[PDB]
Amino acid sequence: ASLVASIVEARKKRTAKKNITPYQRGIIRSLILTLDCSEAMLEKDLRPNRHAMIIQYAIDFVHEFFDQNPISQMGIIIMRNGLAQLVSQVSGNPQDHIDALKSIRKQEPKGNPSLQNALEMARGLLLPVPAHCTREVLIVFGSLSTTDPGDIHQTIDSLVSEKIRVKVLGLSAQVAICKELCKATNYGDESFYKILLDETHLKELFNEAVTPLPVNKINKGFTLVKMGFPTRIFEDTPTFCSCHSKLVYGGYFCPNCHSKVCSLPTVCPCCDLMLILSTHLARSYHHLMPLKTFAEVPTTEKFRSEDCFSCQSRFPILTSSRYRCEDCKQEFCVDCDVFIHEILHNCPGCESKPV
Amino acid sequence: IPADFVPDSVSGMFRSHDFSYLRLRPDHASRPLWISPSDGRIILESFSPLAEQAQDFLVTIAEPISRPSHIHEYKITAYSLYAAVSVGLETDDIISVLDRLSKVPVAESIINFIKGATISYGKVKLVIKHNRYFVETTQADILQMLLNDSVIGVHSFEIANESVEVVKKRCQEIDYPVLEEYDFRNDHRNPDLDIDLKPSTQIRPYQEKSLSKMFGNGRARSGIIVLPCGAGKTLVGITAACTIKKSVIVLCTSSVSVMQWRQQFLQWCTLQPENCAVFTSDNKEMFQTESGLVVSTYSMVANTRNRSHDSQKVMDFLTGREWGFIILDEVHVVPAAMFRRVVSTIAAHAKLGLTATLVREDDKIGDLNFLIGPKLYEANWMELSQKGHIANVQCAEVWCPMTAEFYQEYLRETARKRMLLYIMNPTKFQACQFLIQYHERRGDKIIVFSDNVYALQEYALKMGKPFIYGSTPQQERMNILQNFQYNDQINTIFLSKVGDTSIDLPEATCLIQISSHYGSRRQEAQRLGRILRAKRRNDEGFNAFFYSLVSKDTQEMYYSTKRQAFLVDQGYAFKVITHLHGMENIPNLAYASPRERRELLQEVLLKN
Amino acid sequence: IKPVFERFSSVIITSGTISPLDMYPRMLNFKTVLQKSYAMTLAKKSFLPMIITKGSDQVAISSRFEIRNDPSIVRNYGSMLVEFAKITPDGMVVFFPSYLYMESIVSMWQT
Ligand SMILES: [Mg+2]
Ligand SMILES: [Zn+2]
Ligand SMILES: [Zn+2]
Ligand SMILES: [Zn+2]
Ligand SMILES: [Zn+2]
Repeated sequence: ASLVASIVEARKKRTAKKNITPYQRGIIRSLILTLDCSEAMLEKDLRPNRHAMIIQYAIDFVHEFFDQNPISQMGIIIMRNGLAQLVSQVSGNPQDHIDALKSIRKQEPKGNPSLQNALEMARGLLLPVPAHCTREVLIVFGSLSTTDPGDIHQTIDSLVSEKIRVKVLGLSAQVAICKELCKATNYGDESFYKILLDETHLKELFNEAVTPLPVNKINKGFTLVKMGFPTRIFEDTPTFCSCHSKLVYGGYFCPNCHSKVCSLPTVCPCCDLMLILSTHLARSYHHLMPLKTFAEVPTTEKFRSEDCFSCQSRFPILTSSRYRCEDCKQEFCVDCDVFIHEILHNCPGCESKPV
Repeated sequence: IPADFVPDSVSGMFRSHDFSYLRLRPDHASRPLWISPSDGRIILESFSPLAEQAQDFLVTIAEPISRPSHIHEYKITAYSLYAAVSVGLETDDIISVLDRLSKVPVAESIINFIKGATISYGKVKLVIKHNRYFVETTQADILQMLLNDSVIGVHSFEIANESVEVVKKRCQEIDYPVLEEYDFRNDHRNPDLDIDLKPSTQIRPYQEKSLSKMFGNGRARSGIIVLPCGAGKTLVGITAACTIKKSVIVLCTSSVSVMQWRQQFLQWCTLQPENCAVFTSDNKEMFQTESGLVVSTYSMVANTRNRSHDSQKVMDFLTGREWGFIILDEVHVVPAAMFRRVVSTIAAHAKLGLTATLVREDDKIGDLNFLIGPKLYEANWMELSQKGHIANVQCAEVWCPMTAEFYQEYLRETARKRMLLYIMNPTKFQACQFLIQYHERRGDKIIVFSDNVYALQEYALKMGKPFIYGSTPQQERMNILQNFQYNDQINTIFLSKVGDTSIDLPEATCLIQISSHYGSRRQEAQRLGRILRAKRRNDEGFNAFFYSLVSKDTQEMYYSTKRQAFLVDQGYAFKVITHLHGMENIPNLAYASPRERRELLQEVLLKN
Repeated sequence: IKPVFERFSSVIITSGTISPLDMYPRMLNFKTVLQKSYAMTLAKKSFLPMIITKGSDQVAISSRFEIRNDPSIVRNYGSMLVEFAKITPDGMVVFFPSYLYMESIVSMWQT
């Protein structure tokens, strides 16, 4: 009787994903993850302790964020002992923040949090940020309270005025002030103050936070942006780099001012212009071109085919596991459905079918 | 054998052990039970269904031989089947449930064994009417056969109190066992004691199971209840007394235990300190109330060498009182010859036995069947360890490499002094010093156990922290105990056979053994139970630490193996450590220089 | 209530925590035309009542003024007060039966 429970669970899951929309979603991102390292995360209540798992999950989050969206800079400020401590400036290299987080590994989480100080200096760090960049902050929190020097509502008003959004991933339960932050910052939405139920749910939440977010019509910033593809050289001689001032065998060359750099996707240090590859911009095209869900045909009706169109395996036989791409009119197995919907980003049935 | 069972070429060492002649049921996936008919053993899976329902049934009708995490080795015994039918169970139901949950066909010998181990339950009973052991059986059919027996010499007749133990052994021998289920509600000949279960006491589930197994009919079934260290046996006895509401006497084998159980009893039951009169050489007062209690250890009833007249008056008073309930806490010592006068002296109806270990060197532990009765309940030790009712220990057995400095004299020493000569190794002193350093570095209270007072005091003096043994007076030992508990000057202490058992010292999560008995497993088991009742047995990431410094190149390895094998079979393993940690990182080592080693060698040569 | 009842007929007596209904016409000489309540037609559980009959050490607790200065009952009271304070996110209220009972027990937890 487990298949009926699985079916009704899949129905209640798919009721949320019935509506799939091609919203304009931010690509030039600006993501900040502040960390609290206080007495609360010293609890071993989840194995091994909250501090260790948020360290590991932040490592994964950095990797996933830079993989999916390499067109953003990442800054991390830790919270400790009534002080918020900047440990990671916004940068194109994830490895810097990886090393900073590795430093955060060995140190000891202790103290009390101050979202006022944390968000204030996060605002100040987010101040010299260009218009197209979408300023947004992830906040992790384990306390049920917050010691603060002054008002939080002035900070809330300033953050709303400066067009920065937040998303809170609280640990224990809901905190009303964090709900207020999420609602007021997020145009009244309640889809940003999220509480886990276990570590797997925390993993899923982090994966959810990886994704780009849609933007609002009223928050209109539709413009152009100057861009430059550089050229890579492979020279015999080591050559001084502009950024780190040291001898480099290879390195890309600046398209505009003909200097050289060491890493991409990065902006020029000399002509001060952003340099990318077409792979980097095409990386988010699945977000730009979403994929429709695939429908299982019912077991009662007559079937177009009895084996999987894509992976080429036999469909198993009570119910019918034939997920149909209505855009290509072909049914598929669950494994192929998962792979095409998540790993792949094209429908080979729609590739074979001519338009 | 449900087969021809032609002997296989690989069954040669399987001396009737190749158990593949059985026709395994296709329901072997669901059913958790095998039967081993060669030795009566039972093989039980810990990963197949019906085991949760069958666990209590297998405890009731069978004894476990070994219970690791994967496969429980049980064994049906006639003792366990008598315990089953005493709880209230029968052969046919046992056979039916066994075939219901058994992967294998039920063996003929096991069927016959359970058929034989069915008692005349209810036929043979005894009651006390005004301190008189009246053998009240339901029929004269019992009277005919019992008078047919030559030992004896509805209807009730007298058997003398010392003759009661002998005739109970005899009727167990002729398999006509007596049940002692007091109708304390129906009997009002004894003075009822107005003691109530306070709402401040609420009972653990396994303790409720222990009560209801011996309170199935509402009467108090008499026997043994074996519970681990710190399980709440005092709470179980308090609950039994409060639901019996009669005159009750409980004896434990320490005056410290007398003090602690008296305060426990006046704490968690509504009996009054007036009703409780404590008997010892401190004071021999009596309560004058119709109902109440008098507590003493077993010594003030056993002894007749140096007795006071007030002691004589008190033992006369307790002889006069016809009690309704008796509990012999730490029941492992009462079947000793100077201690088994309990039936001969005390007139008490219900006989319950609460202890941690149900093992000893000889077979006096089975005498409790005809002294107090069978085991009414036991709690599974690893189940309570995972439940947090008892602790989880990372025991680390330290194989100290033997120094030739002491071995050269140890080999030529005479036998009575070889022991004290190989206890005192300078390498062992070095290892103990760094271990104390390392666990005070970890911040653990450490208790050191030595079997010899001189070794205990030498280790204590080399530490610079005091010692407690059996010859130390009570006032000095409690002063040292409170100094250890509260004073930070006394970080560790040096305990002995007054610390091995019958005390409440659970703070020491770290324990280092430098010496022990020759082969007494119960002393080592009680030493393990000293830290098994530790307070932080419930917090996450906890593992208690047990250490045994044993000299190599001796028989002490086999001695420690013998002393530890019960705990290993329980589930408390003894891991191998020979090359220790931090052996030279410690700067100062006790008797490190060879001149210091020869110094201590000739110092102990002064005695050996 | 006699001037009220004999001056006005269209009088509605209702509340949220009146139980049993008949006890108020029992204590006051009046009668009503219909006596019924309303059940909570709830989709899912939203209120979780507990009856703490025993402390952390399985020790019962009561508010009786004789046993009022019991240190063990104090220990239990402060115990779950601390625990609920630690797990309570936003706002929690405490309701003792009497002010003197408070003043005693708060002064000695202050101790
Ligand atoms: Mg001792
Ligand atoms: Zn460079
Ligand atoms: Zn440039
Ligand atoms: Zn497929
Ligand atoms: Zn398609």
